[PDB]
Amino acid sequence: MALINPQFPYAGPVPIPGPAPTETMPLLNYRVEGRIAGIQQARQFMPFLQGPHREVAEQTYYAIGTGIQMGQTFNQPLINTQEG
Amino acid sequence: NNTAFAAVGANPLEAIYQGAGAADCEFEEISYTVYQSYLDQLPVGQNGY
Repeated sequence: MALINPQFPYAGPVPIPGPAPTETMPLLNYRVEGRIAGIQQARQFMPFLQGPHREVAEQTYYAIGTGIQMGQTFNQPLINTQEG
Repeated sequence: NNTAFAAVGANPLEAIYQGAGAADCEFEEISYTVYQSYLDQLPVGQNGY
């Protein structure tokens, strides 16, 4: 967006020496076929386990029984003959 | 030193000093300073300047 100087104008570009025209043109680089080499193993001996863990520990229980329940020799009360 | 010091009898047209001792005169320094006076902030129409 330059302003044209009317007192000192200039013309378009003139030819100048050039950079040997084939040396600015590249070759198209020619890929050969390739292979991810080797026979891959199916599994890996991992350093960490792959499953979930638990944040807190919960107390577990198992039921037990008591035993054969016996009789008893109670201390027996007195007879309510109007004193009680 | 060959222009500015004319002897007694020499042409003083382009000299600066003239006298009987003008043979042994010498410049020491000359300084110049150039200032350009121009106009900026030029008006611009729809067809340029």
